[PDB]
Amino acid sequence: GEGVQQALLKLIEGTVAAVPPQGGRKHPQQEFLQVDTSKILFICGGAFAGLDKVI
Amino acid sequence: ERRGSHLGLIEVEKPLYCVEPF
Amino acid sequence: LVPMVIEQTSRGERSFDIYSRLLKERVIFLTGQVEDHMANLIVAQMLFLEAENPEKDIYLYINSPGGVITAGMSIYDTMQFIKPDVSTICMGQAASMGAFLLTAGAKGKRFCLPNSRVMIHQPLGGYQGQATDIEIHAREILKVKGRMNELMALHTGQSLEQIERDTERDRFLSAPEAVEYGLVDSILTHRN
Amino acid sequence: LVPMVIEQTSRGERSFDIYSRLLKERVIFLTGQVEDHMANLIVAQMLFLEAENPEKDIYLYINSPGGVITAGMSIYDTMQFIKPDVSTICMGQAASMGAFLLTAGAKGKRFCLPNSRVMIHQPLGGYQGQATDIEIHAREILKVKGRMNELMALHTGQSLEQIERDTERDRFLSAPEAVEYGLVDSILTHRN
Amino acid sequence: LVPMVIEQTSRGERSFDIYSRLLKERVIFLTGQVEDHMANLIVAQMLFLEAENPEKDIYLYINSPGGVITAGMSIYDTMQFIKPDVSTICMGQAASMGAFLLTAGAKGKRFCLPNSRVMIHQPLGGYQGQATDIEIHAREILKVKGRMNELMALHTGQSLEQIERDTERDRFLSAPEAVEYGLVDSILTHRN
Amino acid sequence: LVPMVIEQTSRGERSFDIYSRLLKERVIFLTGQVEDHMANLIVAQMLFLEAENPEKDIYLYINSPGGVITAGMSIYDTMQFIKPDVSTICMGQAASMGAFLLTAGAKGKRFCLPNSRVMIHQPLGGYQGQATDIEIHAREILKVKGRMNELMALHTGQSLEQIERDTERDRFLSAPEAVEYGLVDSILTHRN
Repeated sequence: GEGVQQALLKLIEGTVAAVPPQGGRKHPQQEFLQVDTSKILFICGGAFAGLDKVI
Repeated sequence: ERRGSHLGLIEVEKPLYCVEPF
Repeated sequence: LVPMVIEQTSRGERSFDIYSRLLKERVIFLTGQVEDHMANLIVAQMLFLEAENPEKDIYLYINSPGGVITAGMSIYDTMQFIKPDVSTICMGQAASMGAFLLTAGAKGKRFCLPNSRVMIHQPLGGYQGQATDIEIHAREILKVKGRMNELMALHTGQSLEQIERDTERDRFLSAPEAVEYGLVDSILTHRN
Repeated sequence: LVPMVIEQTSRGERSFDIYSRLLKERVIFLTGQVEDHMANLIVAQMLFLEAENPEKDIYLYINSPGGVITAGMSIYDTMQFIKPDVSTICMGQAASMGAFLLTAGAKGKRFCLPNSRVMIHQPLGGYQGQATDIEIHAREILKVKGRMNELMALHTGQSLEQIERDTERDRFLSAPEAVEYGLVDSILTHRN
Repeated sequence: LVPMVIEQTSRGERSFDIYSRLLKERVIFLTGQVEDHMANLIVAQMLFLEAENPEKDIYLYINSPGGVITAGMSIYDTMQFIKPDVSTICMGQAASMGAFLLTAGAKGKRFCLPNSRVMIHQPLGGYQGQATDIEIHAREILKVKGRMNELMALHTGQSLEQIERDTERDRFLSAPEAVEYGLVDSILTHRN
Repeated sequence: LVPMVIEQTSRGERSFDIYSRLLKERVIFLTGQVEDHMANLIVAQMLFLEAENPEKDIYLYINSPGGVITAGMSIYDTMQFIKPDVSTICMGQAASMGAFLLTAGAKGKRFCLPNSRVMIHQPLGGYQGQATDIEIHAREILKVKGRMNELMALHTGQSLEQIERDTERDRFLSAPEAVEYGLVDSILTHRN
């Protein structure tokens, strides 16, 4: 829960993440592809069952 | 170099249940 | 007010009553005047204990001034029926009914505290009505008197004649004296 | 109404009654008239604490005006049987059974508050019936007096003759005076 | 019916009793006649609060009409024994024992409401039986009278002669008058 | 017997009794005869409420056929002590002590329903014993009568002479008549 929210605070805003080595034809492993998530739109969907009462 | 990596555990708690005379 | 105690195990913490906690340890309390409501409660405890472990002994603490004969016999029959041995411990006082249930414990597992007091006497009773009805109840109580003495002699190891003469009136027996009579086997003084 | 208190532990906070909370600290309360029902409750508490820690002392508060003798001989036998020393603190009043249960504590672990009152008298009884039965009951009450008088002499250090001359009639003793007879050892006035 | 309240804390919300809720704030209620049962409850509450933090003063409200002197001295001895200062507040009424426990509070921490009433009188008692027994009880209650007066003079500061003279008959004192007599130090009228 | 209600909260919902639910909304009920036990309970409620919000008002619904004077004064002092204003509403009946606690509310916050009866009379008491003791008790009750009249004149605004002559005997007042005297400030008939 909260732990995942604390990990997205910089992914949703922007940071240089360390992508896992590879899932394709990339030969090296230590490459640890560096991508900037500061121009990546992030939609988030949920059902929030119970929020109606809070409101 | 072949090296293993450990992973944390669930970290479950031990709840208590109280019993009364009736 | 009965206090609440805690039992620590690798299942979770559980709060128990002082009396309920001791029930888990095969300990049953027999306190106050013997009657049908408390007798049925003790009977239920005995049947429940033998289900958990029918081999382990069941401890019965007796501190009572006596009670109804029918209620006591319910406990006596239940004790001699269940497979596990019933260990009787006398603390305080043990009257006619309390003494009968005390000596009814397993041979060699009857204990008494050093300052405990024991009393034995013939059963009491009475009936008001027609003469014909009195004879019916008079013979019934007499049968009980003889039946109780026979059982008392069996457990105490004495003769039926000695029991009748001694139980004619109130007879007070201390812990050391009860051992000679046969109502108990040993006396507990200190935890060795 | 008994207030409920909370205790903070590693596992979490738990709510217990004031008396139960003090029970965890090996503190037993003896209040009101002594009877079989309350006596068994105290006996259960003593046995439970012994199993938890048979080497830690037990504290027994005594604010009772007296009661049944048999009820008080079970507690006494239970205190002398268990291994841990049972400390006794007189709080306000200690009558015959309370004082008998106050001097029976472990030597060196008996206390009496500065404004506490201790009273010692001889056993009271009575019986209605035939002369033959009166004699039986009379002899028994005379044995309890001698038995209790001897136990007090052992725990106080006074001669049996003195106990017989001091318990014939009600004898009120203040905390400073109890220290001179042997019922208690020291007086608690402040923390340090 | 006793209302139930909820306390919001860092760990969450806990539902306590109105009386138990105030116990967490070092507040104890002394209401009704003084007896052994309620006295032991107050004693337990004081000891529990001392263990938590023996540096913060304890508040004891007094709206009692009096009671036995044995159970009252148990509370008095506990108040002077514990390290923290017990602040007494007179609410409504303070009788003989209620006023002895009000003046027995920490100096400078004794308060009384403006419309509170205080009454002080000598001890009451009596006994039936042989003249010899009456002599024993007569001298004992007299010692209590002299002892209570001595303690009353200590806290109030008045001479023992004045206390004895004023205690012969029932003496009613209002909140302002009690301040001059030494029973209390200040009067609480409005917050701040 | 007492119904239970639920309070929907953002986190979830908790169950409360009807009386404790209203306590959360700063509403206290004063029902039945006034005595020390219920009076101290009301005192605790008032103190607890001012801690949560020392600025919000407190509502006290009064329906009682009078009671003890000492117990009532404990409530009066508590109301005048706490910072928040206490609003008093009379429902059905208001007797001598109930009316004193009704008029003791904050100015402009003393209401009463249209179909309500209010009674005011001088205190009543008695004492059996020696002439000297009777004289002492007579002066005490007389002082109480004067003090009660003085406080009533303060809140109502009437002269002391008027109160003395009016309260000499039972005086029944309705909601409109109570406004003229000064016991209340307004009458509630319909919402808004």
